[PDB]
Formats: sequence, C-alpha cells, structure tokens
Amino acid sequence: DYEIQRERIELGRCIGEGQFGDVHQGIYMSPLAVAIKTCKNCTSDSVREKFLQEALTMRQFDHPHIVKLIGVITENPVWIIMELCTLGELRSFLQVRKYSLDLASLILYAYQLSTALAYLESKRFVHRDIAARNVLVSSNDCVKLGDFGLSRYLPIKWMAPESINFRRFTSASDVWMFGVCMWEILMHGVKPFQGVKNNDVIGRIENGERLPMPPNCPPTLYSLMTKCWAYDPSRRPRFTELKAQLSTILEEEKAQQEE
Ligand SMILES: CN(c1ncccc1CNc1nc(Nc2ccc3c(c2)CC(=O)N3)ncc1C(F)(F)F)S(C)(=O)=O
Repeated sequence: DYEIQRERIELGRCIGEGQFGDVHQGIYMSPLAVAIKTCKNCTSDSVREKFLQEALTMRQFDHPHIVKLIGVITENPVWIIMELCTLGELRSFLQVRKYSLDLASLILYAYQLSTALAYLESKRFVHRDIAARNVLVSSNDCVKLGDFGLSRYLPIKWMAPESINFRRFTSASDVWMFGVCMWEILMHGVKPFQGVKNNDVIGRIENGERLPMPPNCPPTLYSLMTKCWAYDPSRRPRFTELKAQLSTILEEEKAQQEE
C-alpha cells in the first residue's frame, strides 16, 4: 500500500513549481527527507487523475539513480510523496561549485545517469526529456534523474534531428539528448545554444556543426559526446555502450587524480 497518512508528513519550504502546483521538501515519519508534489486544482477529478498517474509512472521503476516514489495522499489536498535529493538541482549545484568540483566527479555524474538511462532502455521506456534541468543531487557523489512528470517540458536545443523533423522518439533520440546533458555537466550547468534562435539550431546541426568541447573536458569524453550526435540514429551508441565507455573514462580520471 502506497497510501500515506497525512499526519506523518511535515511540509517544509517550497523547492520549485510543478505543472500542477508547488513542490516542497519535508519530512516523513514512518512507523526520512521527502519531496512533496502538490496539486492546486485537484478538486477536479480529470486533473486529479493526470496528477496521480505521474505517481504510477514512477512506481514502475527501481534504480539507485532515479528518484523513488515513497507514496501518495489521495484526498484533498492531493499530494505525491517522493524521495528527496537533498542537495537540489544539478545545474545550480554545478554553477555554484564550478571551481571546486573535480573532473572525476563530473564524469561520475555522467556515468551514474548512463546507468539509469541504460536501465530505462532495458525497460523499453523512452524518456524524451533528458536535460541537466531534470537531474538532481542526493549528495556530492550521487546524481539522480528527477520526477518524470516534473521533467515534462519543445526543447529544440536538446532534441535529436529526427525528433524535431518527424517527431521520432526512440532510445536513440534519448542518446542524442544525453550527449547534450553530458555537455551541460562538463560546462558546469550552462545551457546549450545560448544566444541562438531555436530555428537556427536545426540548420547548424544539418551543416555539421556540434556543441564545442567544454574547457578542460577530456577529448575522449568529448569524442563520446560527438558520437551521441551522429545524425543517423542507427549510428549512435547504445546507453549500455556509453556506460562501459564512461566507466573507463571515469577510472582514467580517478587515476590521474591519484585515487
Ligand atoms: C528539477 N525538478 C523539479 N521540477 C519542478 C519542481 C521541482 C523539482 C525538483 N524535484 C525534486 N527535488 C528534489 N530535491 C531538491 C530540489 C530542489 C531544491 C532542494 C531539493 C533544496 C533546495 O533549496 N532546492 N528532490 C526530489 C524531487 C522530485 F523530483 F522527487 F520531486 S525535477 C523535474 O523533479 O528534477
């Protein structure tokens, strides 16, 4: 049973705004730090059903680098109780720690995300919304994919060409996005294609242009990014291959950092 008695939740401060309402952090007293998605207008049942469907989606998954559903509260106000990633949003985390976070750590986050994404592919689940904005930090040695409902955006600057042109969404278009997500992490939480109109993004990609090597990014890691950005989706690596390749790059950097 995933139904939670409300008296066991103490609601804390607001940590962001969802499609349905504010998200709070708080504490769960079970017989635990949590996030609480709330729902402004769940007095209506059409809204309520959509909201609560987002819980069932997260219930399907069990991975150390995807946020866990703890439970739900299904009378008004209707809440979904999720695992809290204490340290918050990745982009902010990365910006604030731009000059204090080692490269091995940045690569670690890439690797961890790739294990979750390889896991989702093996569940035959296409995500569509892989971006640093949708990653969260549990601690400084652990990132996780955020809530999938909260992740829902068109994010042209992240999307694969075939997604843009023909609305093709496959694990291979997810790979393209993850490449952009990796670029973002190594760029310390800078968005891709800033100062570029969404429309010119497509033409540039067609012209052969890709996002540039982030400063201090290992060329091996950047190369791996550019393979995610093969125009032909069949020619991109599988998430399981990125996982293996990211492990070797992680271990190489750890050895360079003498650890
Ligand atoms: C960025 N995301 C959000 N989009 C919209 C509203 C809220 C969130 C954040 N959601 C979460 N956030 C956290 N941790 C967290 C965050 C933000 C701060 C803090 C903690 C402390 C703080 O100051 N800000 N832990 C769990 C969750 C979750 F997904 F399980 F519900 S996403 C799409 O869920 O990745």
